[PDB]
Amino acid sequence: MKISVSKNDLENALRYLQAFLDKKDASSIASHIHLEVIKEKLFLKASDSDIGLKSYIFTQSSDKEGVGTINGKKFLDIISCLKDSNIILETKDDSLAIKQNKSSFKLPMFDADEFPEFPVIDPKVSIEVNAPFLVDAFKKIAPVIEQTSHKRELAGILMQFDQKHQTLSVVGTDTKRLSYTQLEKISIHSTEEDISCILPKRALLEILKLFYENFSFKSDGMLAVIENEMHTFFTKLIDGNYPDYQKILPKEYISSFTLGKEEFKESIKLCSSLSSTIKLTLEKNNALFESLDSEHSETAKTSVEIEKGLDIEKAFHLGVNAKFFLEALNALGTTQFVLRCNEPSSPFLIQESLDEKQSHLNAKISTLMMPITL
Amino acid sequence: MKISVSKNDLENALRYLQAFLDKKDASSIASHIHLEVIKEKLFLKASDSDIGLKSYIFTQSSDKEGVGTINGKKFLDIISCLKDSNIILETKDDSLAIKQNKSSFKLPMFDADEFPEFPVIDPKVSIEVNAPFLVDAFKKIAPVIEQTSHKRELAGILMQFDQKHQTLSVVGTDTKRLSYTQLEKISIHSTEEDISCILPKRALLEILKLFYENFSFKSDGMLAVIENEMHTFFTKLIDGNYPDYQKILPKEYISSFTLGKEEFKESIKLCSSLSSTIKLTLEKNNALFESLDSEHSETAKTSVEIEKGLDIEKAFHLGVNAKFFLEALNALGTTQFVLRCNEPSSPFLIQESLDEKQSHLNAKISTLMMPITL
Repeated sequence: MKISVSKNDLENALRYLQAFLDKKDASSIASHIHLEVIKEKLFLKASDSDIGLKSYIFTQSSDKEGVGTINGKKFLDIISCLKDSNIILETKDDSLAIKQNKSSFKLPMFDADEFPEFPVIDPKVSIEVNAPFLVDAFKKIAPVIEQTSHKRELAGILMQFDQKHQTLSVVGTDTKRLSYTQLEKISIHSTEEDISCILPKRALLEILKLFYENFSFKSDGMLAVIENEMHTFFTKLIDGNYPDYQKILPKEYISSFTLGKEEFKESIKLCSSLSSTIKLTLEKNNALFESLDSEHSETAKTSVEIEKGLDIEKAFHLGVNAKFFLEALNALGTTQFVLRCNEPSSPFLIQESLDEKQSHLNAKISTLMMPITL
Repeated sequence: MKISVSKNDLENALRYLQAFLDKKDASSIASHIHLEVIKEKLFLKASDSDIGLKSYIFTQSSDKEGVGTINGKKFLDIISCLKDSNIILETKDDSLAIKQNKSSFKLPMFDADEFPEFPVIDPKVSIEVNAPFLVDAFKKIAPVIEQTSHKRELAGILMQFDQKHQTLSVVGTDTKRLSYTQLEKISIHSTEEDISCILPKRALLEILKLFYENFSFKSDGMLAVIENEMHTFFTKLIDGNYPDYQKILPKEYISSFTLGKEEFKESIKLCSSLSSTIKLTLEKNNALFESLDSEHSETAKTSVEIEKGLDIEKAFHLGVNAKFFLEALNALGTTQFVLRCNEPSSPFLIQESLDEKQSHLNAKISTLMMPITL
């Protein structure tokens, strides 16, 4: 091959690709990016059986078309050390030459025939995402999912597509808490009325780096493929049978309290200076927070006034996990939140104020958590 | 005790003290700060046989004088979670109560009688530092000193005081490189005409966090004590007999080249994308840099034009350690540097352009390095 490219364009493409390389063993083609010049475009890809990214940039000049490979980490280290002028890339034999003015480099290429084939699917379901609601949901739900979850299907996020009712439900859970959202009025094309894709957490995190809005999401039940103008990303899906969250959501809630989000964040952070768990006491015009989990003779307490009185006769006590409660509040875009409760020994809900109100750009995440006893 | 203090004042004092606590075992008094209220001042200290800091802040109100202790990490975690209003601190029995409005905390105190005594010295040497030259020297020399240097006295920085000639020499070395500076016109008070203090690296690093200028430095040959208005710091010294750097500095240099600092930094960083060592070739109007240490079939090269010709007939080749060379340049405040050379197999010097010129505020650091062969 022989081309010249913009330094910035190349650098940016290389940064995105770093996360799809096994960088530790440079002698393996898994540490390499595959390169292919084609009619005024350079395509860069890094792939394996589980995950991959294909990107392109435009060439500033193109002289000779072809394919090749190069160590992705070294390539990026080199480029990030160069000036902002254009970079000439040119193969020699099984070596890639890189030149910019007085600076020149060589790196070994591998046999491109060993490079994994970049899959293509024939999609069973597909959507066009024209707003940030989906990545908004991914971002807000991701904290509840542990990547090394020793149970296979909880290690990922669930995308449940309802062709019939044009809804996409997004769910994450570890076993102590569960966060979900139901996205309405989503134009779903699908061969079946119901289908569920489980994205590995690792894939979820890469998706957040690559995509925001104006992308397509397609899947054949085995791989999910996401594309916009510059990128094609894919991931293997996790086998199947995500627990149905709908069955373990409580039917009713005796108590629903509208409370101050930032005051609760501040008060919970404060008590977690000495504990992981907190005792919350709600009264008509007052919220009290006490460290619960703290070591002997270490105590942390605070309270906040509640101006618009709660519908409480005397006092409601609820033991909570401080981090989970904070992360539940972190996931909300409202200044106030609703806490829904029943018995203090039973799971409780945290959601946005006016969660029922419909929006378009953003997702509204609800979180169900198990309480701590006493 | 019973006092109130400014939240910011307290927080800042606590941050400085964190580094003088063994934080991992909270059950040990080594994790605690000692507190003592005295006539409108609160003193906070953390100390051991080797190192310590004593600080104070003014009290906003004082009601009851006394002493006590508290876990430094927990104390800071609590305070950093509070609002900016004043904080009431008040003992109860062997517990410290902390209150700010609706927020209140308790932490256990230990028997203050176990707390290490904060040393005082009768100083054999003393200086007043009214400019940043000393910490400037510390900062520039610190990178060449390895803290876990398995040789005892190279693990610290040397302060050599010449009462006679009113000079303080500061030196650091690992065995491959040595950096030094001679500070002139320093008002030294001392019982002897010559004395040397070796500061442990750990102490050096804390000093950089605490002090800049307008402080005193005193020592009794065993401890060094540094004080300004707010702080008294001390460290144990390292036993003695720092190798005399003066004997291994070359007498003369055949070649002295004035070169571009930033161009050399850029060119060296560039080649170190693929190597730790670089082959430098100086010609009359050109500097060439080639990766030396790089793996087979990985090459990095660049050059820069030298407008004001060097006094070279054909070409001078010098193998260098890239990091050491960069750190040598990092230590210089000039846009140009001088490289002094002799034989390519013999140690060479890097110093500021016009190193001989005298300054007041800043230190001028020179670095002697051993070359790499071929």
